[PDB]
Amino acid sequence: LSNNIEINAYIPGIGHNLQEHSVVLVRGGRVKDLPGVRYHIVRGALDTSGVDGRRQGRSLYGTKKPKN
Amino acid sequence: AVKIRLTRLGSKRNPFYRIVVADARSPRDGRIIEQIGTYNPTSANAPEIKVDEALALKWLNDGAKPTDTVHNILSKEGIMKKF
Amino acid sequence: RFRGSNWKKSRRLGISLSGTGKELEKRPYAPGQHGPNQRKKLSEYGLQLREKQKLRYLYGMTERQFRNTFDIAGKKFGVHGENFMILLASRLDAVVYSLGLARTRRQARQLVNHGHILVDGKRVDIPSYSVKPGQTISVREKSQKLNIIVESVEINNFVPEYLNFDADSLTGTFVRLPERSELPAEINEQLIVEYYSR
Amino acid sequence: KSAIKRVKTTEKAEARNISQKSAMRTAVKNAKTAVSNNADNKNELVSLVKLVDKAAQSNLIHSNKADRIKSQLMTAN
RNA sequence: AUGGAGAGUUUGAUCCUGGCUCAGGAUGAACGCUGGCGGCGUGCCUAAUACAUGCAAGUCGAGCGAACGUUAGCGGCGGACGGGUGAGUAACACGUGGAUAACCUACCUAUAAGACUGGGAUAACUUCGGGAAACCGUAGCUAAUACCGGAUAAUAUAGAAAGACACUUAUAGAUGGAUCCGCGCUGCAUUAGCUAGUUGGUAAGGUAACGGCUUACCAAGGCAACGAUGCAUAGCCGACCUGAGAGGGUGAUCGGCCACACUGGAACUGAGACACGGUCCAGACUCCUACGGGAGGCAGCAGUAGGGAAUCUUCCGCAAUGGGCGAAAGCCUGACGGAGCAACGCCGCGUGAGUGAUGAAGGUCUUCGGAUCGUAAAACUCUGUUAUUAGGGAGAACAUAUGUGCACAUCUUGACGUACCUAAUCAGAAAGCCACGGCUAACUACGUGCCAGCAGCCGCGGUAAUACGUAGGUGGCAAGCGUUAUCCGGAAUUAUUGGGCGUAAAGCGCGCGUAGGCGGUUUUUUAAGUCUGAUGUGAAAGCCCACGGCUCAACCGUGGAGGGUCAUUGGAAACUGGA
Repeated sequence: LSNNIEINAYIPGIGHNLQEHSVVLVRGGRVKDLPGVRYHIVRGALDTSGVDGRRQGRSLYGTKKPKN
Repeated sequence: AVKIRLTRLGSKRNPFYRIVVADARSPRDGRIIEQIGTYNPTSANAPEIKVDEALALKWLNDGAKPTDTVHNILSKEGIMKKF
Repeated sequence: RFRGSNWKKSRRLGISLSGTGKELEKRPYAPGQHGPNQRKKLSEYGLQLREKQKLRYLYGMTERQFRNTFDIAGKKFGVHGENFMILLASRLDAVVYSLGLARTRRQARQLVNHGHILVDGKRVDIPSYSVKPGQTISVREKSQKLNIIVESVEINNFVPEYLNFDADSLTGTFVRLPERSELPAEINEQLIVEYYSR
Repeated sequence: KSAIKRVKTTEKAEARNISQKSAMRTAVKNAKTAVSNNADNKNELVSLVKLVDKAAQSNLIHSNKADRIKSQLMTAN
């Protein structure tokens, strides 16, 4: 991230960003009993939004295309 | 130049002016030499012209007039017709 | 203001007082999910919150919109315990529930235009009207005889106290002082007189 | 726009020729010289009159400083 | 006392201390968005982010020289005041009092004051060699209520230049600052100390003041625990949540003050600075370029660039409220006002049913058993509260022949001009997203089947996960909803109400010794003391006993009531540790 900091981040969900060397908002939240990664990654945020497969969220996980 | 400036103090967009012997170099919140109670132009209560210029009688002899153009406000305070 | 079914007020709450028969064609058991199971026992703070939710479906103004209602049933001097049933009958639903316009409170809030509204001068299309000793909650000149205003003119004979209603008039202007015990008593009084204070 | 000389003029009254201020300092340099030499300049204290035809007629000195020398003088006689 | 206080967590259930994973409101907010209409307010919160700008505020003869009341430009006159951002004083700097044998008090307008006394003269006018501008030369001048000290009043007892049919010594009316103490201020164990004219002495001066300011000299381990002395570094306050009170918080506002003005540093006649756009000096910056130069507010406004899950237009006017100029008149103003601004909270007039066919044309679960998304419903009537053009019009209130002692006359306004509303009664739409086995008010069919989803607490996925994903849904609440960092319900959790002197949360093995923290001494004391006493004052974005309306919003008088006062002994001694 910024301020020369390195953390074992992880993207929670099914979102598979295909844009390397790009800024990615750090999801405000830690993991639950997961030795190794101790942080999450916000979906989208000036990067690969995600997939339109899911539609039960329509709030987070880079949701879009409101069904009618 | 030292008249009865209306000290504009209180809340925002509703200053509670209080006629007091102030200078022209110090507008609004400056320096009161002879305070004269306070004027209430709320027009919703009885006590309105509650000015106490009992010690302001010496001010009206060498530097005393109207600061915020208050002729009717000073009209109630009739302390003339004696010179 | 709730924009929902007005039949769950006598299921989620324990004090509806809005209709005679409601559990006749329904199921007067417990809640919804565990409706075929046993009932529970209202908690100390829960009983005061249940009454608030019970009056939430009864009173038109909900959380924050009924500020005056709660403010008049707390800081106001007098029987604080019975201040929720004393200083809370100053709405426009009471006039319709005393003259014979609307049997419910939600319909009484919408009866401030279709029914009598002109309270001897300036009217009000809100859920609460300023009816004091001198105000005659009547109809207008063009809306003198309405359909919802003269609906139960003979169906609603018995009228409430501190209220007036006649044929081709329905103008309320009787006593201004009301009763603090002339309302349903199912919720606690000191409980809401302390919880509200907080 | 308006030259200030009634408000914060502490340095505004201290920014021009000082020749007249230095010339007045040389005239008040005999303060103790004339007193130690018994000059006639400080003679006749009925006037210094020095309050009826001096301060306004022609005067250009300090305030408190002059007042100190304006106390013993103009009053001694 | 409007009178807090859920669990799990440990055997296979457990009590009990203990800590938070976790039943809520708050969230100067943004946020993926489904963000009908709006009164009001905040908006580089991420940013003392760099720099092209529109840009501080102009004038005056009752007193003087254009061609024609001031028209010649001198003189009276805010550049520091409106302002802007708050890195900067861990502290009278501000917050907070009497004050001043620490005290100055310049100053602002009235009267004494007789326009007196030495005056030449002054910018303009303009004799004017040249210079790219980057500056010398040729120089005479003319004014103005611009303007010059000694003898006759003020701590003695050594007055003038001129006002219409202005005035000056004394001083008043008035006026700004320096000060005493009583008040806000971190801890280090992985530092345990600091001042030496530290502590007091009087004399060379001069400023708001004594003066350890220096003055002649003055101590030892003394000062200091009052962590003085190191740091922490912050603009301070009037404030809003808060336990139910006992506890606890204690600043965004909006005004006072305290600051700052590329960087420093030293000085500069007229009336109170270091000067937001005067000096000089230096330093690294700004840019064009005649070789020399100019330098920078953008720390006045709005912008280009900064990275902000997280924020105002390079728009009109001085309506008005201002003050400074200025016999009036004239005249000044990104002070200030009005329009762009986003769900920034708008919660309501808030969008159609008086009526009403199993209200279906057949589907929502369907072992189809009925009910129904369904007193949904047709197609109208209904409900008015959408347009259709409309002419519309309190902070701060008195004036202007010359007829008028803090009173006032022929003659002094607009940057505007569509709340609640029962009325025209066109038809302008409260949707939504979430838990659904739940915990915790909530579900049916398929599709999945440790693939993926779900995923605070639970967990549900290796087959029958209504926990998953679609459809019919359901509980909640409200023009929306899931998210991120910030107080308190949660619960006392350095225990303070809220800790043991043993398993819990607890045996200093240290047996020999005064940290003044604290451990009967009779009587006995001169009054440490419990409840009476100067009371005027008794004020307060203060809970004001009421006090005003804006329907949903900001419309504010009551200093005696009124507490949030400002009578609680001078005093009645056989008595914490010390007899």
